[PDB]
Amino acid sequence: KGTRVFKKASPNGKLTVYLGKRDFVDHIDLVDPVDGVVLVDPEYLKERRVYVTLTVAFRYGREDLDVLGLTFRKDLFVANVQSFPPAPEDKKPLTRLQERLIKKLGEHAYPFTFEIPPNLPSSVTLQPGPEDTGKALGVDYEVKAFVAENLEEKIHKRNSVRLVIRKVQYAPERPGPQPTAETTRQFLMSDKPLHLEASLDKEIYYHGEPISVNVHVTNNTNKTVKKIKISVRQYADIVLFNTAQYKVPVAMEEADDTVAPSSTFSKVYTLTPFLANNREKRGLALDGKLKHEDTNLASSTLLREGANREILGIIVSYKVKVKLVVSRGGASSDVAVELPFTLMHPKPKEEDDDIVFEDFARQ
Amino acid sequence: KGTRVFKKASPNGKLTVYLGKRDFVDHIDLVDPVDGVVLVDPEYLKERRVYVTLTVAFRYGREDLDVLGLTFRKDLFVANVQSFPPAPEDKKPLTRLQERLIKKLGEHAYPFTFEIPPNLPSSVTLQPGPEDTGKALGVDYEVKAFVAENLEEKIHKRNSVRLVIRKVQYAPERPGPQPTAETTRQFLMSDKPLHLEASLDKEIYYHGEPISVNVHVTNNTNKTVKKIKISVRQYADIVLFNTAQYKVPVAMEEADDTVAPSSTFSKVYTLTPFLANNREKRGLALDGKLKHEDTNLASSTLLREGANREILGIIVSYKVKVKLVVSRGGASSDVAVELPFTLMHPKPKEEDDDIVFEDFARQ
Amino acid sequence: LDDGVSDHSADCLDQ
Amino acid sequence: DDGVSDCLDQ
Repeated sequence: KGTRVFKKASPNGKLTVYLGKRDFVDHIDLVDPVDGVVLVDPEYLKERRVYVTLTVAFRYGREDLDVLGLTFRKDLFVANVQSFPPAPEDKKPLTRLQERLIKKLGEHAYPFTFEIPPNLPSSVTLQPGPEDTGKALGVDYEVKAFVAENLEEKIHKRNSVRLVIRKVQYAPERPGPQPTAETTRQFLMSDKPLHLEASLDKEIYYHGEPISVNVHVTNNTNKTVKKIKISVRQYADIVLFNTAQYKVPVAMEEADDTVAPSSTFSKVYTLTPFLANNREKRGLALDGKLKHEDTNLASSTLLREGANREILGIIVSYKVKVKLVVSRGGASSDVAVELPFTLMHPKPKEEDDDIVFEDFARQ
Repeated sequence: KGTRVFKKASPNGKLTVYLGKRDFVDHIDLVDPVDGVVLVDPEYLKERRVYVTLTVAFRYGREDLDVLGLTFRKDLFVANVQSFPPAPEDKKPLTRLQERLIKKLGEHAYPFTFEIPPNLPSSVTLQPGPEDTGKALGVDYEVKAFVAENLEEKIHKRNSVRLVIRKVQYAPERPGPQPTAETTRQFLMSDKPLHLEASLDKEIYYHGEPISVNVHVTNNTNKTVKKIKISVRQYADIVLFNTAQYKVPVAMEEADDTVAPSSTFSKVYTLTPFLANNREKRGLALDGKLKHEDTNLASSTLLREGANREILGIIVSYKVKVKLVVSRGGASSDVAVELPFTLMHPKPKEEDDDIVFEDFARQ
Repeated sequence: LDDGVSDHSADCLDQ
Repeated sequence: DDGVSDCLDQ
């Protein structure tokens, strides 16, 4: 308990905002609330009020809240709280962190609580580059605290604090049958099959976790498997405005292993999709800004029966592909299968204040 | 002279393929050849060549061209043509449409020709699984033009044009006798015969052409036949991978004619098996996909003694059934015969400029 | 002493 | 309609 609390203050520091976390987990049933505090000394411009707002928007044209550049923006969730003078005391339920963060701080510490409803798109940004006919687009969760009389008043950069948290998505490992796929090929002039079977240890991976592909190849043919190629692909379907389907390998193992004619083979391959490598070039769905060590490869969007597909903005999903490349000595054919999995965000923690400030900024 | 030419282009519109027909008739001795033209832009990827490929394969599991899906594939015929560099040819001469096309399209347009072997299975598709297993399967003819360095390295969506042509089967009418069949019945404690005899026209087979069943009843018994039920059933035996037998009624007429005791009766009934009346009758054994207006019931398989049955994949056959319903007195009876026939694709009409260009895409 | 190609892709739409 | 309308790297 050297408790980390992330602080950001006004450019001219009358307003300062504190949060317990920058990332807020979605456990499919309900999101971690945004419990925070606003520390303002009632002397500056609109000596009536300070407000805090949560905005969830899909944006296209840049990736921030900007005027020059924003070509499309679909609003997905907005919440406005009046944090000075305390509005009617029906949403008094405080949290254990908030109480520390008004006791440790002055009488000028006023809390806010945001509840994100389930089924929103998690944070996502996608960077089209060379290959594309498009520019930055993504989903942001923007917390903005600003002083005003009015709240129809034009907000002051002088008066504002603005900090982009992430809503990251978690799924629990559900056991059962693991992913499997298989195919059988018969090539010209023979009825001897080449059979490929693959399997992943799990369904629900978490960032950084390795994935173990179990491979079985029954080659009854007269042909040799020249190489084995295991790969991970991200597919990101833009569903809003300028639709597009992108596809990007994010892991690749092309081993020199061979299946000789009328033989069989099995080997468990392990590779991990990273993005750390060359920081993704173009077209890759990240869950954050490329510039931050903080951010991952996006998590898979979780779909439901009856779900409205388009208001999710980008549909993100991953598959493993296992390719056998076939030939015989001295126009060569390939036998492959594909297996989906769910890439998710790891949960951080299941392991008189001493509350100590971090400068809210991603590194 | 009014002549239709079908075309399709690569996604990036650089490569364009032209064909005079979508359907290529197998006359038992010889299929009409796949003669076509490719109009290429040397200024995308100038070093690169253009190739065209005919791929005749039996496929099983979600039949399309997809990977998520395919469980079984057997190659039946492949042919690779280097089209843009007019490489030293087999030197079988050019065709009137090919010249008329290069005379029209330019000298950036280069031909390709494929000669389809006789005795290969005609195009056929089928969607199984009534209550048990069995996935979408068929034999399809894919022609694909693509720009590549060499046939070695993989094809990309941008340059590749993929056309699924049809080979449909015709056979001419036969001399000899019509299909005839008969049976006699004597029920318990009567010793009197009921004689059902029925007849067809052996050639009775082009799509749409109706079936004239002649029915003759000599009823010496003292039971009456209540109704007469004639039907056409298609029989489908999957012989590759997951072998399975299907039989589907594709025509019927319950007739309320009755044959009196101690009488005789005669009639022709007429029947037309239609695909319309039977759409997603679990979609068994078409000659095309369900969605295209082109699609008919599949043609009979042509076999010969010693011909390999299993590299046909799907054996289609048709029979006419004639049943007498009896129910005389106070387990009621069936007297039936069945007569088999062949079913073929109708022969196509025998015998600057008017040339009209359509999409290959079917209706 | 080899075999044909192994094509892979899809062309015409379905909405 | 509940009201409507960062990332430093140098």
